[PDB]
Amino acid sequence: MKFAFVFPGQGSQSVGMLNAFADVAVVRETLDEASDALGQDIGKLIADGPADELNLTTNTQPVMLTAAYACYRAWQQAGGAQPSIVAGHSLGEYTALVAAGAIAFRDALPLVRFRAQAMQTAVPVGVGGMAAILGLDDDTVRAVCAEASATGVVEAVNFNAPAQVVIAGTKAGIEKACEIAKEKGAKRALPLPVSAPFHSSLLKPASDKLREYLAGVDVKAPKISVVNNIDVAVVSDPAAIKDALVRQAAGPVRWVECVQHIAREGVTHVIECGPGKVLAGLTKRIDGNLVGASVFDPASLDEALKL
Repeated sequence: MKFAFVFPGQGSQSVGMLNAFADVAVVRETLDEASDALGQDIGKLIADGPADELNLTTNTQPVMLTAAYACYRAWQQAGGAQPSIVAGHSLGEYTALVAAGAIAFRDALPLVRFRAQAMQTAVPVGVGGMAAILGLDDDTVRAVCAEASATGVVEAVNFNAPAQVVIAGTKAGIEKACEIAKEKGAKRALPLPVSAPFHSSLLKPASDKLREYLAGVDVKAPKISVVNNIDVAVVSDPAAIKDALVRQAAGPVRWVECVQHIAREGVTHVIECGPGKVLAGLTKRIDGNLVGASVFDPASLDEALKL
């Protein structure tokens, strides 16, 4: 049977999340490689935090790439087969590209640090943010945003599961969209503790910086199919992969569609590779015939080896 690996992004991290892998030689070597690339002790940052350091986005993005990739390398060290198709959620798309051999891990490290810096400084402080809307289908959330937009730009920017949508834009747009969403019967419509309007058109300046940065990155044709967040496309051309990463930052993460794409390829097993269990839960919601597992410690890895 064919399987997919999906890789998590920001928001899946926690202090101590790799403790259970502390004595797996490849996890140690991956944390060493990350520290060498970034100039700080990534192992201890993850193990000890504090959470306020671990949650700075300039740390969170390389931390989540490292932790999830560590988990991929442990899967291999254990003799796990290559998945037939991969994807990842926002930052996680980078990890997927690394697993697929498109971007060397050593290159991916300063790339995602830079991406974090770019995305955090694209718009002036306090201009915008993000919110989570629960209970409304995608087209209703789009209608909510189109209506709210008279008060400021606001867009539906993460399609995560049925009835689970994140929006992003101006502070005013986000507030009005929550209010409208509630009126239309949303189970929940609440601002997220995020300081920048990620995956909105307001983030175009981040895309522009990413384009300049990726110009100098050696991207290779993947050895595993990667389905991208922005277009739900599987592309092999290095230039196209780069462009999908550029547009990704200021465009919608079509996560539901990526999972459905994977399913239409005849994959029935979808394994979340990395900590936090976020993607595991979304797979269940997107398509209950899919069979989930997760690799985040040695025990879960062995159960995933079975599936």
